[PDB]
Amino acid sequence: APQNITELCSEYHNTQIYELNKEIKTYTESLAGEMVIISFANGATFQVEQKRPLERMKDTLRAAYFTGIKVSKLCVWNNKTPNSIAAIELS
Amino acid sequence: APQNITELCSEYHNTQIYELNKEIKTYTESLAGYREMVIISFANGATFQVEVPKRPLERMKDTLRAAYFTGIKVSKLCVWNNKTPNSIAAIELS
Amino acid sequence: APQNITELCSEYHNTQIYELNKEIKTYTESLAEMVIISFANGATFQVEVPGSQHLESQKRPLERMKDTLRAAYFTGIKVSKLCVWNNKTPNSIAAIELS
Amino acid sequence: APQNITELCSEYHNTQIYELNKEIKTYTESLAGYREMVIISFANGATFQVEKRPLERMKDTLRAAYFTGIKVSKLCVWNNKTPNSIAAIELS
Amino acid sequence: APQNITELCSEYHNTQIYELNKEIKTYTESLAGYREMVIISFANGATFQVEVPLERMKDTLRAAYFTGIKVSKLCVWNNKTPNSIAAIELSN
Repeated sequence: APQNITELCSEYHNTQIYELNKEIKTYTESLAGEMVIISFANGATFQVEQKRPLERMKDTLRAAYFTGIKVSKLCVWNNKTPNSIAAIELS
Repeated sequence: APQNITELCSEYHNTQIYELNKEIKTYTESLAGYREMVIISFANGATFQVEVPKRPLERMKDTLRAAYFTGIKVSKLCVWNNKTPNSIAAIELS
Repeated sequence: APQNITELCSEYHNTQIYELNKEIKTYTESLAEMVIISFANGATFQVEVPGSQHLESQKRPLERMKDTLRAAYFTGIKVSKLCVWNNKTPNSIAAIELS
Repeated sequence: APQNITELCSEYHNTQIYELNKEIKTYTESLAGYREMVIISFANGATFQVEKRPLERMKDTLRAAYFTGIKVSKLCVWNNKTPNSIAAIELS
Repeated sequence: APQNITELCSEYHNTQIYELNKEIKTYTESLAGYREMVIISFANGATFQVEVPLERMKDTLRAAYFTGIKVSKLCVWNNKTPNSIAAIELSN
C-alpha cells in the first residue's frame, strides 16, 4: 500500500502535488445543499472534493486553520476550480 | 465554483456580506426539538444564527462554537436578510 | 425570532434564567446518558433526556449540548447564563449562554 | 434525579465509588470490533475500562482527560469485572 | 479482560508491539471510496496505517499529531505494509 502522499497522489487521475509548508491563511465554509475553501498567503486556493471521508477531511482542514499547524503538501485534482483536495500531508 | 465568500454570496437569493473582522462576544445555544438553535452576537450588537431560511448545518454550528471558544476573528459572514437574527449562509475566517 | 437567551427562555414552559458568570467546577458523566454540572456556589444542573419537555428535548441536540458543556468544563470558560427548566431536580438545561 | 456521582452510583447493583484525584497516566484503545477496549491506568496501578453513544461519549471524555492532564476526581465502577468497568466519572 | 496493551495485543493474530515513545512526525490523510486512508510516520521512518470506518482510531492518531503527544506503543499487524494498527498506548 502507498506509504506517503507522493505515492498516493500517483494513484489518482488528473492530480498533482502542491508543496506549501505553510499554515492556512483563510478558511471559508458555505452551505451547498457544505463547501470548504482554504487559501494560503501566496494565494494558492483549494476546495474540498464520499460522505464520511469528506467530513473527516473537512474537520482536518478546519482544525489546521484554528491551530495554525503547517500544511506540508496537498494532492489535488487540477481539472477543478478551485483545485479539489484528494489528500493532505501535515508535517 | 467561486473561490471566495463574496462571489459565493452572490449565488444565493436575498443574501448580503457583513464584514466584521472581530471575535464573537456571545455564543448562545438552545434546545429546539429536532435541532439546537445557535445565536452569535458581536460587540456592536450584530446578531446572527444558524438556521435555513442537515449535516452541513451542524458543521456551521461547530465552526461558530469553536470560533467563540478560541477567540478567533470572524472576517466575513454571508447572511440571508430574513429574520433577525439573520441566518448564516457562509463564513470566512482570516 | 428571539435574539438572546432571555428572549428564548420565555418561549419555553416552566423555565427560568440562572445568572452565573462562572466556570464549571464539577463535571459528572454517567453511562448507567446523564451529564451533571456544578459550580462553586453549589448550583447544580443536569442535561435533559431525549423526548422530554413536550419533545423540546431530543437526542441529537442533547448530544451537541453535552459536547458544549464538556468543552466548557475542560477549557475553564465562563458560563454567563443558563435557561433552565424548574420542573426537574436538579433543574435541567434548556439553553446556554457563553460570554 | 441524582445530584452527584455518589447518589447515582448508589442507584446500581454491584457498583462502587473509587476516589482518585489524579490525572490519567496511561490511555490504551483498540479498534472497533468485538475486541474493542478503552483502558485507563493511574500512577498507583489502578486500571479501568469502558466496556452505544453513551459509551462513545465516555471514551471521548477519558481520552480528552488523558490528552489534557485533567484530574479525575471519582469513578463509579462495576467491580464484578477486571479491569473494573466505569459506570460514571467525576472531573473536578 | 486485558489490562494493558500487551494483554490486548495478544487477543489478535499475527500482531506485535512496536515501542516508540515518540511524537508523530507526519500525518497523511487521503480520499478513497467509503473511507479515508490515514498514514502516520515517525522521524525514524517507521510508517503505519489504519485499516482492517475505524473512525475512533483515526481521530486519536490525528489528535496525537496535532498536539505533539507521545505515542508509547502500537500493536500492529506487522505483516501488512505499512503495518496496520490494532491498538495504541499513550503514555508519558
